[PDB]
Amino acid sequence: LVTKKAYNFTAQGLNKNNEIINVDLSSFIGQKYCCLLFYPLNYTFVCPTEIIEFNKHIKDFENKNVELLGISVDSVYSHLAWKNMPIEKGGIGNVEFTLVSDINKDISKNYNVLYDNSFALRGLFIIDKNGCVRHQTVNDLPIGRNVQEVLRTIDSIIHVDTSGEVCPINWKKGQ
Amino acid sequence: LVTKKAYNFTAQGLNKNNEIINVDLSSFIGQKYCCLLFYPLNYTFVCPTEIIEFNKHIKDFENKNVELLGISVDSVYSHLAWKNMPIEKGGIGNVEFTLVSDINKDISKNYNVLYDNSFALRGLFIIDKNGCVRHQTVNDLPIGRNVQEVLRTIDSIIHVDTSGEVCP
Repeated sequence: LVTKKAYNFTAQGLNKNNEIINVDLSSFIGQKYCCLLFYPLNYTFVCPTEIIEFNKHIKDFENKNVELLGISVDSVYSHLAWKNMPIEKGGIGNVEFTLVSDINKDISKNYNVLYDNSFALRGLFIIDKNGCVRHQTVNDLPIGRNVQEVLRTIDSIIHVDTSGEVCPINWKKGQ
Repeated sequence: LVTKKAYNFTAQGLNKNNEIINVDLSSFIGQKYCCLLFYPLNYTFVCPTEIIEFNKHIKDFENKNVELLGISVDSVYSHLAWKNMPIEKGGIGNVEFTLVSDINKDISKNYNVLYDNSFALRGLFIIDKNGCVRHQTVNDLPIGRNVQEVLRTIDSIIHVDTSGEVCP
């Protein structure tokens, strides 16, 4: 997937104002980077803590001109219920980014993260302003993502885009 | 590939004593975790510093019972030449882990990291002691990997194996 053109999905999403919107990946072309964050909502593997942590740092994504999109196979109702649920009860609160409903499973399939025709694995992708996939990580299902690591990854991609440098040497940065 | 059994391969490798050996991935099952570090040796994208940094942390991999395997499409000669090349000329030095030669491209193909049927992308996989793929990352070609991040990932996998905690 990395180096190739990202699968351009169209799906319903629930935005930061809890409005149902049509989310079209191609709308961000020439405008914004995207970070696609896939996750499961089954009780065995659900991880509200990682979503809460991404939301805590949402302005860091905004500062970097990155649209964060959470994606799962579950319905718009299911996402709204998760946002409305108390944190103490396993909820995520009213997070400030869009949650996308992959209800036909084609988004997870086309990002190679659909498990058993059932749910999305813990996948993460960074999409650049040309619509190209620039990073792919699939974490072990029980392990949440580290938002600081994701933001550093994004930083490196932005650096490549602005400088064209391959592998830059750390000590020499200044010079 | 994550959650599925790793593609087993048998390939030539150049070990830490610069001997050419047989590298059979299935030989580590029940014995050690493996970290498969794919990389390009292509002039445009070659990144010696990332290999050097992983080598500097080889005692951490050993302490975690992880076999680190560098994999590229290039010959054993190329790997030996790269090890012998001075650092200031783009060499990696005599690294203390095995470099595997994926000459026929089958390993890169089966791990979905072959670019333009030519060279390997910057893929990394962690395989557990049962031979299951537990983590997969593919970095942008111009961007080297961060070994400290890899080591934290391995720590998390080992913690799951020993504790069974979801989302600790």
